[PDB]
Amino acid sequence: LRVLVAVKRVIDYAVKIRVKPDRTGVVTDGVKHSMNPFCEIAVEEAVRLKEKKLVKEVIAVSCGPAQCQETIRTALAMGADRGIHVEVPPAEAERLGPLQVARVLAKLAEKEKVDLVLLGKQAIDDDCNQTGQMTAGFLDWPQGTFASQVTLEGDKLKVERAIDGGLETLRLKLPAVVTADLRLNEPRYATLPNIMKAKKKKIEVIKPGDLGVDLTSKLSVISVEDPPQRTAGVKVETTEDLVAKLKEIGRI
Amino acid sequence: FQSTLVIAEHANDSLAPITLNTITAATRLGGEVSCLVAGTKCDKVAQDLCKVAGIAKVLVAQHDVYKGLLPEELTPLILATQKQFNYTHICAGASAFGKNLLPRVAAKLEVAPISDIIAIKSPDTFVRTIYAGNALCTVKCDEKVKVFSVRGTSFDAAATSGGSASSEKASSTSPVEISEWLDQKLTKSDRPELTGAKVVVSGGRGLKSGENFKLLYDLADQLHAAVGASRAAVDAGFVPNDMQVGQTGKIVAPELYIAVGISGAIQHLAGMKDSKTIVAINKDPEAPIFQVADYGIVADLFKVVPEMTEILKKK
Ligand SMILES: Cc1cc2nc3c(=O)[nH]c(=O)nc-3n(C[C@H](O)[C@H](O)[C@H](O)COP(=O)(O)OP(=O)(O)OC[C@H]3O[C@@H](n4cnc5c(N)ncnc54)[C@H](O)[C@@H]3O)c2cc1C
Ligand SMILES: Nc1ncnc2c1ncn2[C@@H]1O[C@H](COP(=O)(O)O)[C@@H](O)[C@H]1O
Repeated sequence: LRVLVAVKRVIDYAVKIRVKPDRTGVVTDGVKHSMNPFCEIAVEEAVRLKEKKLVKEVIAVSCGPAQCQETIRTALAMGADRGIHVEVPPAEAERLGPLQVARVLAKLAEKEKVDLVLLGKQAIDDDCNQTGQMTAGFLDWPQGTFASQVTLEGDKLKVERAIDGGLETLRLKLPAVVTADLRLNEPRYATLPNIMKAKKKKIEVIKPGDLGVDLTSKLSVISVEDPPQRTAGVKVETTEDLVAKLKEIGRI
Repeated sequence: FQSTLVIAEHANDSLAPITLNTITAATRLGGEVSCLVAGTKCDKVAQDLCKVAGIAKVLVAQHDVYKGLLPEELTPLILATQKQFNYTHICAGASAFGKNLLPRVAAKLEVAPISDIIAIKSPDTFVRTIYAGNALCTVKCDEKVKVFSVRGTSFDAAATSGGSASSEKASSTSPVEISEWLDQKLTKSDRPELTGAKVVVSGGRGLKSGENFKLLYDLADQLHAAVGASRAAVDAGFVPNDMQVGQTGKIVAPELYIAVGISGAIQHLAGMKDSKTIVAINKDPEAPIFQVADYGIVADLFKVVPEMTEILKKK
């Protein structure tokens, strides 16, 4: 089997973001970036599938500007076989959404004859939780979203998914798309040997136009702003006082 | 003239409360509101929805093909409905059900969808959060169909009486059969459902054990509260994943949220920071949680929680 894993470069999770004074978006220049944590989980699962000798080849893909290559290099270090960078200029990378990414992924999925597309369930920046579902939709493939367990069953996938009440289990006919929940696995640390190795591995650069993907968008950011400010309230000395206060404001 | 289709969420012949908040969002658009009920048993849910305030038309799709609400099966149904009735807007609550379904529908309609909206400013303009609730993004959508999920906690529930919607059967669709639903494992308890609960008590890593978590159940019991958890509590095995609150878990905005032995990491704050009253119980006066808590006590949770529980037994 062949796997395509989509990995996104995003502002690092521990970062305090700053909104631009012009209100067009958040500051990203000079800010620490890293692989989206859900993407990392998707790469680790793809690699575990190879280690179980059920997957022959793992192809890592990132869509966006030059620095995505680092994100791809990271996936390669984690055990992906080769990379594709779908290059987009910085200005147009800002207009790049799930719709566009999903179109690219669907084209690559068909082009590279993949059996499974793995993604994170969401990107911690746009918080969309859309790409995997849309990719599946364009391909007419089944989707197993928010996966916490994946089991390959011949030409079929058994996926345990996180749902509001607990879990559920589905069986999908291959080819399929799966998006990874945080519970799925614990991504490995990429050792320096593995990183030096990954420098030998290949990255192909392509343009969305090369795939017949048009980037035109009918969505548009009007503005981006700070949410209301909320700072420290009051300290209470005793549990009795805490209960007293909550009762008098009518929350108990 | 806006015309909105709300996809009803239901399981076990019961309407999910989040669909009621979603109907409210839909009224912000000033037009006609329809609601589609697809499933294997739809009579009670449909009947119930025909009493919900704000709905003009209920459409009912009862078929065994909809067992487990597979989006591979529901999506053709929705596309068939849209083809017939040409809605300007299609929506659902941004639960797991809605997050799963709507972006696939948007793909098939070839439109960019919008997730987890917190406000409708106009038929084409929406507000949503990004970067784990740390920025508000206002989006304009020029798509022929606006496909969006709704943050349930941002809109009040539509009344369950006073409605008089019409009901009609929908277009049955042919089995796609590329996916199949096998089983489920639901966490069941006496507690109210986390996302609608008036009071939530949450435990993080400070509880040290799953056995210690019983302290929080006992407290919650006195408050008739739901119990949430941080990721650390889930990972350390204290509680099942479905009670996780935050960016990757459930978003909750209870009247009262009590954060017990939770530091207040960005990713946890994503899911509770719009709670009306925030209380922190934490031994670390530098815990970020204290920078959003209305009321805080810097003390050992093993003392405070049992005490609170005993006080609450009286009045
Ligand atoms: C992609 C991603 C998504 C994430 N999503 C979520 C999410 O949805 N929800 C979530 O919670 N986390 C999420 N996290 C993890 C998050 O970043 C934090 O690691 C987690 O929230 C920390 O949980 P905690 O507060 O319980 O642990 P800690 O940060 O270790 O806090 C423990 C607290 O317990 C207190 N304490 C210890 N003993 C006592 C005592 N005896 N009495 C009183 N207080 C005591 C300590 O002072 C401390 O503040 C996510 C992380 C990533 C990378
Ligand atoms: N620019 C991108 N390049 C590659 N993969 C992406 C990109 N954006 C999103 N994805 C994939 O889709 C998942 C969900 O993204 P989103 O739908 O934006 O929340 C991510 O974890 C990625 O695996």
